[PDB]
Amino acid sequence: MIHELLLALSGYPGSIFTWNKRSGLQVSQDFPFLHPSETSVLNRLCRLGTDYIRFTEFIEQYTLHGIYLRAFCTGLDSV
Amino acid sequence: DDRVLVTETQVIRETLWLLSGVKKLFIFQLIDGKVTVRNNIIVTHLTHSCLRSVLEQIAAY
Repeated sequence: MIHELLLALSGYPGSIFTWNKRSGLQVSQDFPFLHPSETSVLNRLCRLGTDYIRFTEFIEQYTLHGIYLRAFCTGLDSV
Repeated sequence: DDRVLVTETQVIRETLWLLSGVKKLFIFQLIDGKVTVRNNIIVTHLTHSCLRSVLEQIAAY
């Protein structure tokens, strides 16, 4: 599940971590193997994944035009 | 009156989460921005009331 999460925080969503076009990354529902108290910290953890996905989607899309927008995304990957 | 009869080590793990600042915990269920201990928690020892006492202090934290 660890390596499962470390991909979800990379930009690849799966069955455990569903993806929604409006809200963002979030856990699907309760899982028997894991505890029912963790279902919160992950949701607190995904508030970060949603940022990286919405980042890289915009970075690729390049969207508006102009060099100063191209370079901004070019630098946005460095930080 | 029924009670959940939680184990002992489980409490410390829950207490650590309260210290962390996470919400939605099986213990210390807040209602109005004020964390508050549940009512059915009991250990084999500690007569069901001292537990409500010791947790009440950590809740204040």
